[PDB]
Amino acid sequence: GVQTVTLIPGDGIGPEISAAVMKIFDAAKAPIQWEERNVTAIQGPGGKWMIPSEAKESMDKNKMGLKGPLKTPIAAGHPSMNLLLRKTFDLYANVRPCVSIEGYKTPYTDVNIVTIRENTEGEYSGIEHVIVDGVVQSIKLITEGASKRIAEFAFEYARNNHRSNVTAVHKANIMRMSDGLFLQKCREVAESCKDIKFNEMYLDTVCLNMVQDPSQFDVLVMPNLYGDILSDLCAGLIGGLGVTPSGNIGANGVAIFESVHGTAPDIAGKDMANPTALLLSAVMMLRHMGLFDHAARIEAACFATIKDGKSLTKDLGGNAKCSDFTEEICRRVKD
Amino acid sequence: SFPVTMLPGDGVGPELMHAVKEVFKAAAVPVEFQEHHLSEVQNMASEEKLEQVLSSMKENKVAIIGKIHTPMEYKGELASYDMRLRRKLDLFANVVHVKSLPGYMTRHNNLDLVIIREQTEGEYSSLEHESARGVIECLKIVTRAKSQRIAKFAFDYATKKGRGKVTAVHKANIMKLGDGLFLQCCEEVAELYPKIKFETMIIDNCCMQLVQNPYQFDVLVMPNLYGNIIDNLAAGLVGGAGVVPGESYSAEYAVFETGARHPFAQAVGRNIANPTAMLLSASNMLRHLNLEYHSSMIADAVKKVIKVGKVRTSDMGGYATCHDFTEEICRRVKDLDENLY
Ligand SMILES: NC(=O)c1ccc[n+]([C@@H]2O[C@H](COP(=O)([O-])OP(=O)(O)OC[C@H]3O[C@@H](n4cnc5c(N)ncnc54)[C@H](O)[C@@H]3O)[C@@H](O)[C@H]2O)c1
Repeated sequence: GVQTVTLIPGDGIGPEISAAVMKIFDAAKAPIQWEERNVTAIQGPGGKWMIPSEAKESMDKNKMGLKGPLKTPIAAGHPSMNLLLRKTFDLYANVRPCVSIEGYKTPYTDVNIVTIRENTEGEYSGIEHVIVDGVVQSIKLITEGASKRIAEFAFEYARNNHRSNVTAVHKANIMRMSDGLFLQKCREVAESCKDIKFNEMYLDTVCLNMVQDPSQFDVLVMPNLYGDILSDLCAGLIGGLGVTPSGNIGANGVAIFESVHGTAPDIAGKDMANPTALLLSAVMMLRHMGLFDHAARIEAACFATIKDGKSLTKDLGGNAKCSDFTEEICRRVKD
Repeated sequence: SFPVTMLPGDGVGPELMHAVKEVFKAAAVPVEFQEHHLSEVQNMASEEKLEQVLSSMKENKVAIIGKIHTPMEYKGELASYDMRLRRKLDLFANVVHVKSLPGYMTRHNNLDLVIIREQTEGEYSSLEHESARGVIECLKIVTRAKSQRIAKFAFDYATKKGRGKVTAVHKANIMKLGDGLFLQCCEEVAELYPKIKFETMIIDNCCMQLVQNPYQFDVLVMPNLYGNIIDNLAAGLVGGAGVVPGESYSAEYAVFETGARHPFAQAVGRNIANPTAMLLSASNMLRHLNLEYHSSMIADAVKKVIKVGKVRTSDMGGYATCHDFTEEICRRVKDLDENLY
């Protein structure tokens, strides 16, 4: 049949690249009905920020999601709608794969890396308050049960996708109790899976080793104590924010696929944004849904365009409009 | 004529310090080192030995140090003697020099970068406690008093060293009250420095930018959001932990160290370490002591020995030994004395 999926066009360069991936999916006869829904910060009755009700009933019905980036005030205002979205649907695994693009040459060759980050605790414990004048205190909490659920996710991912190694990336030398628990739970799941090789590294070691040689790494698992800056380091390895895709995975096959990048305000509206990121997340969603043939087709179209280099885009090689780039992929998918 | 506190630390620290002084000996450097052997791993640690070090600093006001190792069984790093030192010395600004070495080829050549981060709060303020059967809570603090001090230090450093622009790296999009306070404290002290450019950037973007196109930045000031992670990322751009030098400052004290200090920084055996980071910081130290001739001489001797490519250690892709490499820098540093013009 024809399955539907909730689309959130988002803010900034969101609506452009959303339109860009819808066209490539239209051009591919992809059996997918978009349900365009808007998510802005509506403030609930008790002051607690809530999603738009139209958006939540949409996600509950479809349990699949492709969203663009959302603006979050870079000073004060509403809390990030992405943290809110991830927690209200309990998408506890954030999966970010960095693989090099064969057509696009970069100082780093043949990187293949999956960053599995826990997606609901840590700095997503939104409690942060003022103690006295000019003194701010933040309270983050990690639970045992979440540490175990992400380590199990990580090891299952390593098995479902035929990855040989898993590395727990921790700061247990400095955050004894928190990361000591995460390592404690990572180690238990590792004993039940001798087929996957396990090791632990300190995050500061990993960052240094990564920019020197990513070929040492396979899947990396992390608590949400240090943000998503390891996969931002990884994003630069393969070509920046225009190409790195994302997935927020939950249980019972619920997921919201987005990209690592943000609203891109400096380029917003100028029809110069790169839609490879959101496109590659949408082929993540496709392979999640089992539409494997539409996936390989759309993905081959995208890479073969990047490889031709004729109609690239400003974040990559040369100047061509997002519209121009989306069209040369549409031309590729149909043939 | 010039006393300096030396703290060899654990690991290869004693080898690096032996490199600094056999070079300093070969260059007739007028510096007398006061060594304190403070090692918790070897059972030479106590708070009386900590105090003997502050006494040495109260007189010398300048120290070159290794890494005091901490035993991960029964101690996290916050209670390590390496933290008690920085608190007793009130070191608050960490300064890392990410500068390419001509002849040590990496993927980011011709790079000239400095990272300033705050060293007394954020992560190093962490208080952890257990709220439930299996729930851990970490408490962190940010303050205006300590953000103003580090942003002022950054612009002072920027003018004093002729640097052009200062980027403030923050995560005030999700840590609104905490890091917006630091961001504000930065924009306030930027108005007092009109000859210095100033911009901000969300921390997610900066890491991507450091590995994609690091040449944009010049001076990075940031809070202790995530510890030494960025210093270690950036130090990978330019050769890694055996080359990147670092200094930590107080209101009165200057402590010169290495810049990349992950727990396995040069976890090598008895003659395999690279003295470049330590030797460069020693020369940076001499500059601070206003011995600008000796400071410049050492630094040129080391920069030139690795441009020729003859003697190279393992990390630099070579089979030479730490003694081989220092004996070559002493060979070149004594030539540079006898033929100075
Ligand atoms: N929805 C999300 O997942 C998400 C993630 C990060 C940031 N944001 C939000 O957006 C803002 C972040 O903006 P920022 O400037 O710090 O980072 P950004 O990711 O929006 O962009 C930073 C840099 O990369 C460029 N860039 C980003 N995406 C690009 C693309 N698809 N194609 C070509 N160039 C691209 C931008 O032009 C800019 O130079 C904040 O409000 C923040 O809360 C949202």
